[PDB]
Amino acid sequence: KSAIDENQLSRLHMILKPFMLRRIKKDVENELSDKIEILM
Amino acid sequence: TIFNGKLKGYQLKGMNWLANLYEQGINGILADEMGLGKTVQSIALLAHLAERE
Amino acid sequence: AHRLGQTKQVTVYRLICKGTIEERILQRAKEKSEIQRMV
Repeated sequence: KSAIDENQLSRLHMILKPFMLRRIKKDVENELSDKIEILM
Repeated sequence: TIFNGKLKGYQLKGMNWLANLYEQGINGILADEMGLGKTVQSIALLAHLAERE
Repeated sequence: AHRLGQTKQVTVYRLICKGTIEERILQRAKEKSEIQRMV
């Protein structure tokens, strides 16, 4: 829910963690150039 | 079984996770970034289908 | 555009209008970015 999202997200995050694969580009940033964005 | 070329540890870990998840009779979703070669991991999984079933 | 095969990195220029329709969609995109970072 909304206000219950602390426990629902705590149990649902670790419960659905095994069924999904989360990867971040920070580990591949060695061979990857830096990324930046500038709003105008 | 991949004629394109060699694979890295991230692609090998993704294909090994897809095959390991498929060995238990369950399905999953791939949240990896679009620059990770998800298509090469899918075709490489079709080449990892050698179990023949 | 941005991909692992680009050695020139990238330059992202986002043009936002001044205080008409831009603030709402930009704030919603910031909150959505916070939710995506929390997920």
